[PDB]
Amino acid sequence: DLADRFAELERRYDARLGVYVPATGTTAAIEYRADERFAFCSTFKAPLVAAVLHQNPLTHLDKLITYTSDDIRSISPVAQQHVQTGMTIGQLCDAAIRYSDGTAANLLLADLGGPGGGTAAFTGYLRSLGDTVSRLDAEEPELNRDPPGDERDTTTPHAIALVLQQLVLGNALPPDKRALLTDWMARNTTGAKRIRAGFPADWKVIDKTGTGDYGRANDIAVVWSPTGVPYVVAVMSDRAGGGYDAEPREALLAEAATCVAGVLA
Repeated sequence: DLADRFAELERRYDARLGVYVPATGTTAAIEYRADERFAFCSTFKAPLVAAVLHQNPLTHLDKLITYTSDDIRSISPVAQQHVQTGMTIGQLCDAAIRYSDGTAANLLLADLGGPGGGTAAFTGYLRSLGDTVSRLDAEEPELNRDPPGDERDTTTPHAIALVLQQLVLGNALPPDKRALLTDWMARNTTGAKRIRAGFPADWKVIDKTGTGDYGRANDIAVVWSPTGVPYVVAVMSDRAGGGYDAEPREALLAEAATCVAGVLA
């Protein structure tokens, strides 16, 4: 049944909708286009932060990184203010998660080192989580621009939801590191109109958004019921039929999230 509203929302918003909520003890998995590939856009910045956390001792967070304005290639509300001073890895994490800072993303990518300016290491990290589907191939901002059907820089709701589950609810990171990822996601400033808007306020929501061309709008979230039961909620969308300049529709993700909440209540 619930698939009918998801298709109803797809037709209402002229969009392709991807939802995955992992099965829990109490609840069955929610799937809609869950194994179709959607572009990460900025949603990769969350598993990216955990990658840097994973390979690196907590002291690594204090290492200062310096860069030029040639490095600033994308929406970078934080990086553009520290070009003279540079930023520590830790601030790059904060910026990359809480403000979706694209330049911080690219620097953290560089921090993983290796081919494709870090994308291969990053995908390599996803593999260590059991995700054999997702792949990152480009940096910011090209990774937002791959044409529909192109498999590069794509994930699936299924794949990214389970990744996120391991990182926030599972043991992918030791607790001390896990608390920084969670807290940055909890203080995210970019998600207010997506998953967060579709859930009642007494549900706690941590999320990482993604936006791109072809009407790409994503939000991956961990939510807590009023009684504290956690769920992972992966919502992804694009509007390929509208062309590279198709406008993303945030309300689509909010409406979809409200559908999810109704099933979980």
